[PDB]
Amino acid sequence: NKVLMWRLLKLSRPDLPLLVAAFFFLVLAVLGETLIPHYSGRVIDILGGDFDPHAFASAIFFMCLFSFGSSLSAGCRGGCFTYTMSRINLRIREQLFSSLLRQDLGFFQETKTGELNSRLSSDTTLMSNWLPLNANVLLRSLVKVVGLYGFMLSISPRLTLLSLLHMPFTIAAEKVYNTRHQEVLREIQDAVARAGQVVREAVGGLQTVRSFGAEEHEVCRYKEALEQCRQLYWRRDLERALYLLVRRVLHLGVQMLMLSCGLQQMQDGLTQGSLLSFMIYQESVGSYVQTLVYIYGDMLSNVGAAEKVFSYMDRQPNLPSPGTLAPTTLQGVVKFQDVSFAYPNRPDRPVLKGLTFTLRPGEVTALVGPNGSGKSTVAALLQNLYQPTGGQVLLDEKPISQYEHCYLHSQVVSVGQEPVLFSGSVRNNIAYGLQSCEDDKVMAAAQAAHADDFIQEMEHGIYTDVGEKGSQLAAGQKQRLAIARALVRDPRVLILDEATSALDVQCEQALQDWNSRGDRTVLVIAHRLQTVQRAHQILVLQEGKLQ
Amino acid sequence: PVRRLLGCLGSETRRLSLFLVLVVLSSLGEMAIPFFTGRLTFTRNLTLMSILTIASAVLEFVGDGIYNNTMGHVHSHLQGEVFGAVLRQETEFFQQNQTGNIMSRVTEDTSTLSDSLSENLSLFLWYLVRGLCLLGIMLWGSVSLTMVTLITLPLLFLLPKKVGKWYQLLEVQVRESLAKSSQVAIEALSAMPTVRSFANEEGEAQKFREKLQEIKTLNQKEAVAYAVNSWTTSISGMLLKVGILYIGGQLVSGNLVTFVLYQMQFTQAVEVLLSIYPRVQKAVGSSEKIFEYLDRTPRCPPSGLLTPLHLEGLVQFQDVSFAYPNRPDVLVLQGLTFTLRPGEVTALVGPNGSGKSTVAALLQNLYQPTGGQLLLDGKPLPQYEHRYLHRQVAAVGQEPQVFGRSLQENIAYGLTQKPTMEEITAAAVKSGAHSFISGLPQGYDTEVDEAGSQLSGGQRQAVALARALIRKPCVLILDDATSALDANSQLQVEQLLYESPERYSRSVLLITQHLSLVEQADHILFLEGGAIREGGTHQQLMEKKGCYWAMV
Amino acid sequence: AIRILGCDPELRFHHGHALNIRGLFGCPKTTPKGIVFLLERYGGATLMLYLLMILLSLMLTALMLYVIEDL
Ligand SMILES: Nc1ncnc2c1ncn2[C@@H]1O[C@H](COP(=O)(O)OP(=O)(O)OP(=O)(O)O)[C@@H](O)[C@H]1O
Ligand SMILES: Nc1ncnc2c1ncn2[C@@H]1O[C@H](COP(=O)(O)OP(=O)(O)O)[C@@H](O)[C@H]1O
Ligand SMILES: [Mg+2]
Ligand SMILES: [Mg+2]
Repeated sequence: NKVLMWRLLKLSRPDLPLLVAAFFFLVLAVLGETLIPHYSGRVIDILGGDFDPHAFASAIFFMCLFSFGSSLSAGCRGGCFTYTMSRINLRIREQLFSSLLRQDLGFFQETKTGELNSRLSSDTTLMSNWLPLNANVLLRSLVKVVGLYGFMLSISPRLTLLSLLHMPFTIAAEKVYNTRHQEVLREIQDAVARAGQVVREAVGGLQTVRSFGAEEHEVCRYKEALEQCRQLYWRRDLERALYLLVRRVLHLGVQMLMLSCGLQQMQDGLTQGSLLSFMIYQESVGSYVQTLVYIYGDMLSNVGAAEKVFSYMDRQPNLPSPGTLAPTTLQGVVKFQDVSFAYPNRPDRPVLKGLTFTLRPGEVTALVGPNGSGKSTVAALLQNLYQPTGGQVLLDEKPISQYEHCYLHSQVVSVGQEPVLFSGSVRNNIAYGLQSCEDDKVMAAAQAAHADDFIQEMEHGIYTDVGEKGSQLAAGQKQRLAIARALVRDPRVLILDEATSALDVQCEQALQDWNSRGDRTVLVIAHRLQTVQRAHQILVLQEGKLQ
Repeated sequence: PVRRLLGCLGSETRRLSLFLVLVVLSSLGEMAIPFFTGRLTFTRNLTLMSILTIASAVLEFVGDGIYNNTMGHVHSHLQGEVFGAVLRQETEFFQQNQTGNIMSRVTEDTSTLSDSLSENLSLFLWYLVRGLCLLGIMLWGSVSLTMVTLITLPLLFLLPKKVGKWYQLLEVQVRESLAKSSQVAIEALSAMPTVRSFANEEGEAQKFREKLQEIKTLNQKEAVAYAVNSWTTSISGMLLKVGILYIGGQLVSGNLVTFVLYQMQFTQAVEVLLSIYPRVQKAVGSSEKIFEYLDRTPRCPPSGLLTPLHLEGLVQFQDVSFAYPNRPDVLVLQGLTFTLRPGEVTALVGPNGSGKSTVAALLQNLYQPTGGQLLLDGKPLPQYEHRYLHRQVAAVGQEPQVFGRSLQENIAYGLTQKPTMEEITAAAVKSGAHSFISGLPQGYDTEVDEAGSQLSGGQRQAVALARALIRKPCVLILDDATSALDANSQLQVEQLLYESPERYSRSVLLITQHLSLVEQADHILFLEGGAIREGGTHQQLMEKKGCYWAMV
Repeated sequence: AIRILGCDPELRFHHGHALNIRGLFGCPKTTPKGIVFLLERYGGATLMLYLLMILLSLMLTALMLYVIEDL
């Protein structure tokens, strides 16, 4: 549609200097090609007629240099068209990914990661790869249409039937093909993205797949998805071939129609010398108009096939306006005021029915409850990951959402129930998200989390590569690096969402001194009361209510 | 290298041969108009040119339909076999290659190769037949000058042959740079709650941009390469035409005009053909990795052919030692020797990082021991059939993965035939998951999200336990499963471990770094530093050393 | 002469499929009457002017390739 095409022009705005340069070289290339056939024809006349070595040598000389200029000009416009294709592609890819990170956490429950990656990797090429092909044909045909019409204007009376016959036929019938060609392109992109998720699941969780011997089942599932894509390719190609067949029949019909009308005006007085030469000009300009219309329609269909990419890029996240507070000192007093919450992707099931607890610096507060009670959902609200549907959450008597995004997550940190690491060095996992951090601070955090014992034994020590999602570490070793990642930030408020569960008996007793400094605010989440004996305040949660 | 590409297309030569006869017939009808028609004075020209135009349009319509249909089969076949070859590789293959890197190769590299093959093959055949027709006309004009043209023609191959190697290595770097960027994107998108929590959104975006910059550097060289290639083919073609004209002029044989008028056309076909070779080399570089997967021999031993009708759960380790291939010089396990017997529960206890989960990996035949041997019912694990072995041996991982489908499909995952709901319900009841699954609004039909993000922390182990029980397994492995379970589920677990009559059909390996459930085990093994330091019953271990240093 | 290729062979193909350019009657004459006269009288000067425009276009594009990187 025109809206998406206009949006791309706004995105293609920085690249205009490359486009105008391409147009100038295109004109210069076609400017030469109308001069070479004169000299080549002159060579034929000299060779077959009265031969003359000097005229022959002069004729082939001018033929070479005009051909050299056109070849030189044509080479560099192909080059700049190809380059400006990649600039559009990379800018499109960078802007799309940067927009996804800004979305709310409810967005990533509605979508699959393998579909987003496939859409980012595939739909972006479909939206840019048409540039070096469509633009060259569209501009070259447009120039030649004007040039050929100039010759026919010397036979003006027959020209006024040129613009009346073929023009209304193609413009009206094109909308039927354009509407349906765009539809199948969208189906193809969705089907290939749907097939991409199969590879994402099979490869991402292979050790579970191989544990049950289900590799051949996954291959059968993928081949079923490929078959659904094959039938969509056939429909796209079969209908285009049929559409191409109709036009040339239609082109031939207009041809006979004019030749008959060409001979009808013959009786009214324009000689056959004009008509014989005119019909060649009539033939070519009719073909170029058909090509000009076809390329323009194809250009719009390709842009419209990637409609979902535009919808992702301009999607405003369902988040409150960014905060600005960033005090130089923070006491760390957190309190709930009748907080009620329901997940945005599934309302009508309230997870929290109302909470009114408060946290104080230097006092360890314990939260206990069975599975599904809502303990981790409370921790998410502490970190401003989700907004409560009722009540409010305050930090130092100010709303949690009013604090700056970068500032807040440096004062309030947490350790997840099942920690996730990233591919990289141990010193990168630790001090994750910090713009600058010295190695003495990192080692201090490792010692505080009792991680220095096993980090020393690694192949490169603190610089050893952690596998994908932490797959190259033990479960307890993963848990310790997650604790160090929080301690390295010197937090004011610390949340422990069952972090001690995966650690052995010795470490679960060693890491009981969270409040030794006396300035931090500590919240510990546990499943059973046999873990929080020295907690200063104990909260019991069941069915979303505190007892 | 080129033969490796066209080798796949050779499986369907019959369809292409039918395409070849149609295009040459369509070409003959198209060239018939200039040869036979005068467009002067008349009806004779009009009718035959109208009929031949329709015949050309119909013939090329059928030819294109066969071509597009055949290309679709080749694309789907190639993409299916690449994915099938990936899953045959060893477990170490998926640590050397990230999940975002592999998926880019299967999804995009394969589709680029077939897309490249689709456009060039039809264009190559079309110009080949017209070039031959143009050559035949030139033979009529002059036998001597055609031989001169043909003799000097191989000299034009030299320069595109040099550019071709530039395209290969240039395309390989572009493909692997896109794979690196894909890994960065999918790793961040799969962990957004952690990225959001640590405010690293702009840190991920910057890490993504460093990969696009590498692509941008290569794309600049691609644009220059195109212009160089476009300059050389056009300029070289001009010299071939001009050189013959100089010879023709030096030979004045007054009929040279009919040879020249078509020589100027033959060079235009050669100019197009010389542009095909650089993109053929590009396709070779654009598919190095996918063809590397297709012919790489996996590190695993082949699956054996043993499927006993009835099997006993007698599992015995014999001097087993193991070291991960990432650090083959550091042994993770040292001289393990213990036996599992039907009807008995063995508890494996040790500190974090002692190697307990590594023991479970060996038993599931994910890795091969570097020393000793491991036997199931007196036979090595590789001797059993792959699907048969993973029905007798089932396990619950330390953090079980849950696929994005319905709960009934997750419980019955990997089974050869779909069980009835009566079997699934029984398995869910036995694992305790029925207490909460029945409370869901859609019950067993509820779709779960990626990696089981919808389920609570402790409920995921209950669903994974049901998945293992439904196999009617002979060996059951419980890796840290019982920690997060409810009181109701814990009663069910200790009921199935120590009370249920179906115990005698099973041998159980219980792994937990806590004393929560190991008191009732028939045997306890203490693992530290990759070796078993102490072994015996609960009372025997108490008398061995005072307070055991692990419970007081 | 017989035109075995198309009248505009560069536009004969789009992707892997043919286009509607063929010599249904013949190849149009694209040499205007003014130009052919100009190509023999004062013809030698037009070649120099044509080449100079190419050289100026090359020099201008290279500068834009420099500016657009710094911008
Ligand atoms: N893919 C791997 N490559 C190399 N070494 C590994 C890999 N996975 C684990 N290790 C190492 O092997 C050793 C044993 O780890 P393992 O996961 O078996 O311990 P564990 O006893 O199960 O631990 P936990 O009780 O904490 O779950 C550790 O030193 C660990 O770092
Ligand atoms: N991302 C989500 N989207 C929708 N519902 C969720 C999501 N995460 C959890 N829930 C539901 O909300 C409830 C919150 O429970 P949870 O806080 O996970 O308990 P615990 O932390 O004690 O295991 C769960 O019952 C779960 O079904
Ligand atoms: Mg473990
Ligand atoms: Mg929880």
